Amino acid sequence: VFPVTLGPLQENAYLVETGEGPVLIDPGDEPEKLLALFQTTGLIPLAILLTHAHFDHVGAVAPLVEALDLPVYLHPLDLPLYEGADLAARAWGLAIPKPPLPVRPLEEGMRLFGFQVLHLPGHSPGHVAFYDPEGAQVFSGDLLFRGSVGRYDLPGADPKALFASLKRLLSLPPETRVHPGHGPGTTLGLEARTNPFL
Ligand SMILES: [Fe+3]
Ligand SMILES: [Fe+3]
Repeated sequence: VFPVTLGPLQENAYLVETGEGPVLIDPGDEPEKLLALFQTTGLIPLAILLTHAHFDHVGAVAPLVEALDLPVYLHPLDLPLYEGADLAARAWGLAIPKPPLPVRPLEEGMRLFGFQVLHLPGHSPGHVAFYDPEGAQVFSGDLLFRGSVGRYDLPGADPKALFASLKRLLSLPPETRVHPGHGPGTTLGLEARTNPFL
C-alpha cells in the first residue's frame, strides 16, 4: 500500500499490491511524483482505478496513461463528470490535463484485482468503493473521512444518496481500515461512534 498525497488539494492516491499485483487508485495529480514513485517502488500499476471522477482524483490519469498505456476503470455513471473534470478544476482556479478516453466500466458486485466493487453514490453518481477483504480494508474515496463525510452539494451529489450509501459502508467489519481520498485514515468502528454525520 503506497498511500501518497498529490495535487494542490492533497488527495490520497494509493498503490495497492494484490494477487494480480499492482494497481493505482485515484492518480489525482503530480505524475512525476507518481512516475518517480514507481522508479523506486519497482511496482508499476497494471491498471488505474477511480473511486469517482472528480478532478482532484483524476488529474494525473492522462499523463500516466500516455506513459504506461494503463487501462482506466471508472463507473459509467461518472463519465459525464470525468469528461468535464478539467473545467471543474478551473472553478477552483486550478488546472488538469483532460482525462483520456476510453475507460473500462466499473459495476456493483464486480470483482477485480482481489477487490470487490461497491457502488456507493451520493458524493457523485458513479462513486464506488474498493473493498479488500484479504486486506481487511476499503478504499472509499471521498465517501468517508476521519470525522466527516463527502460533500453533497457539488454537481451530481445527493445527500439522501450519500446517506444510504454510507449506511451500507458502515455495516461491514467495524475493524475495517478506511483509506479516504483526503486526510488521515480511520475505521468504520471509530467513525460509527465519533463522526458527527452518524
Ligand atoms: Fe470528490
Ligand atoms: Fe476529493
